[PDB]
Amino acid sequence: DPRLYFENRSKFIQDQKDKGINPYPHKFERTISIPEFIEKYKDLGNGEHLEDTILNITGRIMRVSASGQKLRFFDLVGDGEKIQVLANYSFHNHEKGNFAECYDKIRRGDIVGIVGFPGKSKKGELSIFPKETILLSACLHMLPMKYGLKDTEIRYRQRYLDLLINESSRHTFVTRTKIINFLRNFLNERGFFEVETPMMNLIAGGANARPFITHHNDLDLDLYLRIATELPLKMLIVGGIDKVYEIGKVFRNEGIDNTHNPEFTSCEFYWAYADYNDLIKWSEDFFSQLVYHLFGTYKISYNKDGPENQPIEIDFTPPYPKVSIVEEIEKVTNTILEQPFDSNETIEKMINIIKEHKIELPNPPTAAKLLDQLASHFIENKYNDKPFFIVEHPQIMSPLAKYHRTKPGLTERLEMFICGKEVLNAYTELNDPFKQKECFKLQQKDREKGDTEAAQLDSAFCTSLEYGLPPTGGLGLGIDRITMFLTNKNSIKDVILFPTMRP
Amino acid sequence: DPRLYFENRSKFIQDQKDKGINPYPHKFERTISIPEFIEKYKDLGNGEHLEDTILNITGRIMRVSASGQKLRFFDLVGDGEKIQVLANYSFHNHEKGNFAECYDKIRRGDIVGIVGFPGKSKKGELSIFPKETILLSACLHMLPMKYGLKDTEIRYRQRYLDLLINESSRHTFVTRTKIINFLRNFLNERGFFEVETPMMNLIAGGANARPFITHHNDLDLDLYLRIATELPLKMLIVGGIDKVYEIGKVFRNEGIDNTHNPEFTSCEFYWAYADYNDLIKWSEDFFSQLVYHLFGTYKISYNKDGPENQPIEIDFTPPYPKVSIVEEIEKVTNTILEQPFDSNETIEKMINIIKEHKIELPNPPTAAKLLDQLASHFIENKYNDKPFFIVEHPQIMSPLAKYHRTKPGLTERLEMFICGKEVLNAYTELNDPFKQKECFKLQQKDREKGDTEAAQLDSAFCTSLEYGLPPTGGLGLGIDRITMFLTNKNSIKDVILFPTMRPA
Ligand SMILES: C[C@H]1CCC[C@H](C[C@H]2Cc3cc(O)cc(O)c3C(=O)N2)C1
Ligand SMILES: C[C@H]1CCC[C@H](C[C@H]2Cc3cc(O)cc(O)c3C(=O)N2)C1
Ligand SMILES: N[C@@H](CCCC[NH3+])C(=O)O
Ligand SMILES: N[C@@H](CCCC[NH3+])C(=O)O
Repeated sequence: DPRLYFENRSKFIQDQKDKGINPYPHKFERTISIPEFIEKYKDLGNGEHLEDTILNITGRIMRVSASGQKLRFFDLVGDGEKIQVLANYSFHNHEKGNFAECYDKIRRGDIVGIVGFPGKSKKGELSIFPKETILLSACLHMLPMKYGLKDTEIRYRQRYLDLLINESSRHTFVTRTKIINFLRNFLNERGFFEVETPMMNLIAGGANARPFITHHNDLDLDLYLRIATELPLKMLIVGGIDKVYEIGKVFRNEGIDNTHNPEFTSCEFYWAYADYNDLIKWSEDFFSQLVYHLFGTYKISYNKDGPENQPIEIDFTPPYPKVSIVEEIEKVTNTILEQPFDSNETIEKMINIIKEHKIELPNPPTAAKLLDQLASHFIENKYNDKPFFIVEHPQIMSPLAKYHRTKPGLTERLEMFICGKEVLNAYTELNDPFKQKECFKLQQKDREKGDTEAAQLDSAFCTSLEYGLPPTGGLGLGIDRITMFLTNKNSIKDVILFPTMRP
Repeated sequence: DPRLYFENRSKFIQDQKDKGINPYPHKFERTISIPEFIEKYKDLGNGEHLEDTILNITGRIMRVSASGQKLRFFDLVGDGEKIQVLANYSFHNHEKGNFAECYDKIRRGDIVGIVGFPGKSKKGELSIFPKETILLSACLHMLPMKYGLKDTEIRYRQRYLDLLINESSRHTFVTRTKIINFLRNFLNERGFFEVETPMMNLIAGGANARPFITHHNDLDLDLYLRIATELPLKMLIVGGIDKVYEIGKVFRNEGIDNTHNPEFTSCEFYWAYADYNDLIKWSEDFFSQLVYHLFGTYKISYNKDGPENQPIEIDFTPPYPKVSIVEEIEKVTNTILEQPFDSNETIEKMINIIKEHKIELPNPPTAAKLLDQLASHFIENKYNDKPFFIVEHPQIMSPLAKYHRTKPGLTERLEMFICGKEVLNAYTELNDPFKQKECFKLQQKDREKGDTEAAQLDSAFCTSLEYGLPPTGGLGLGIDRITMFLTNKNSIKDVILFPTMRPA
């Protein structure tokens, strides 16, 4: 039946091309948008017409009805708002064609342009009253009904239908753009300078992830898509751009789930002469101010367990708690971790902690992977009422963070979590090139046991460190996850217009 | 020689560490920046000292001098600006360390923190007068001097050295960011909605270009890096986002030269219910307003032939000329190119023009590539002292542009050129799904002849069109080339922080 609908509508298009018409007119010159029309004529009175004011209006037909052969009613939508179309034979311009013939061909989904006047129906419904209605672009398929899209992957593979049908989706993506705008303005007002660094590099560094690989033909050179922006931005700090940032895509070649899309939008900034404490305060200020900006309050509700389940309240009122990674793992496990974290005493203790709690064993069982799994199991859901920081990660987990000024073995690192999900990662930057090559060599040793996601050594980066990187504080944001929490979405797929799908 | 210097300075660091001193302190709390200092104390009287005003300041030493063991002079730079440092034994805090011991070890390039007071030399030079100076981060290599970067690829391979040494580089990249901010605001003020579409797609469409390809391991799926943002943005128009745009990188897998970098920054916008004419007016409004915003005038100077030759003036006063591509090619070659343009007779005629003029023959010699080569050799430099549009391209060159409402075989398309280089490409959008499929079919015939840049059919896109794409006008800008002209650069490498280079 939809197949036959499509065939009949395609036949209509070809028949028009025969009869003479161009069924897709080039240009219709609109005088007012639908939101503007609503704003302007909202206050008309019941049944009042302004028959002398002729307006040119466009939009998409989303409902079709009739009352006899001389009254046609439509819903017309544009820019997320809707007016009524009231087509009365009494106002029809018969010089442009037979009334019935004009309106009988209009179908739900059709894009039209209307020459008419504003008014209210006898029931007070604000309407455009056409004197002529022109098909501008036909909808050749039947659109799904308001609720006939609910569980479908169609929302993600045919996002335009979702945007037409599900009123909330447009609101979600508006909020996403507002969040990004707020962030860009927040940084620009603080003296920060926005740049673009390469998406493709000889080495994909600045995080611990498996990269995408591609090939430039003319240079005959394999290139890696970036997993982070950290290394070139620090190079720009050496260059004297003392407050610098970048908002754009990065790429990680791993699994897809509700909180992972293979390309995702990050913001990283580098702030010369800042440190860990400045970054804690920046995070608290930014998040409290963003939430207040959007919602006029610091507390929001979030359906963590889905729309059909009870929601929780997340309080963004600062300050947020800070939990030190090592000693919280020590309390939770009831164990005490070792002096050198790589010690086979420590490694065995961590493996046996994972086994004593039936936690999945990482492979290879590197000290860093073990600490990470322990953290995700014993800490990352310590709070759901409030965001919170996991801090003071060991140097073993943090090859680019500066060593802690008073806690040997640890670094001045912070990660903010919302509802168990990481949205922020930041630290006092490691800037002694002699310790940095050290960390890179330890990472190469980890790669010598099967650690694929361990970052490769970047020689250009190390040379730049040798020219003097001032003490600096750097921070990264996960934009998509932030948007998920601020739009009440459970899946990253609901905040990305075209998420990566199984084909 | 540079190896010996780096050797000695690495040893200096190690020795500092042995002796307990940490040469990379964790945190120095600064009171004021160098530009803020310069603004704040600019009206200080010559010779005046504010000993009552202790400030913490940071920067990079860029010049070392002395008058001997009791006066040390330095240049200190930050955020592209510079002050003098006048370290006087008389003002040294001796309880924190020995004066000569502290200042003897400072080297050009070192990042320092200074506790001291502001003042002016008797000759009027704004200076910080240290009571204490702390090394924060040493420079272990000799920095090149003021004119040391002239013609090397050091500027492109170590951009940070370029940004430190050549003041003009920072100006260029500041202007780049200003141009993009201006564009974003220009569009947002007009109701436009910024979005992000995927960098990786099952089919790379939206332009005629060779793509990069990569693989997603977990899904075991080959993907193409996007060559344009056009197709998903039009899908968003179908979805009802009637003014939509994207600024970001796209990727093309072809040769590198002065106007081609394998990744470059484009802006594409889609404007429901607009057409070719609105897009011409938009282009004239945007370029004239951008230039006036940056320069306070509509006329700029551009060294088309490099710094050693006279520049030309480019006048961005609108309106700009419009040159119909087929008509201009016919006038220049004194030919008639009868339709259909991809007929065997017209292809042979075009090939014969190309051979008669010793122009290089496109491979394969499709009708569209022959048209493009004729235009490249014959008409794209018709104007140099002003931008201009080449308009009304044939359908066979323009598979996504709407058939021209009064000139059969052509489309409602415009490209803007500056000094022979394309910076803008726009048209009334093709919104008939049946015609769209026909166009993809033709492009595929060319693909089968060997055109690795012809567009491949995207059925998902054609399906979106079957739900009704309103009449729409779309436009793309090449941000990097625009920035080249507005910063007086001859190479795209001068407006990209880290341009793609052949490995060393
Ligand atoms: C810049 C950085 C700072 C805060 C933590 C984020 C992790 C990042 C991890 C990740 C992996 C992946 O394969 C796909 C994804 O979408 C994400 C994601 O959203 N966040 C981002
Ligand atoms: C969006 C579009 C609109 C106007 C024409 C520009 C062409 C585009 C062509 C190109 C190819 C390449 O492989 C490397 C490059 O840098 C460029 C470039 O800079 N501009 C961009
Ligand atoms: N590169 C980090 C974000 C910034 C960390 C601080 N320099 C990440 O991918 O998690
Ligand atoms: N996608 C085009 C720019 C937009 C043309 C108008 N839809 C290009 O890459 O040149």
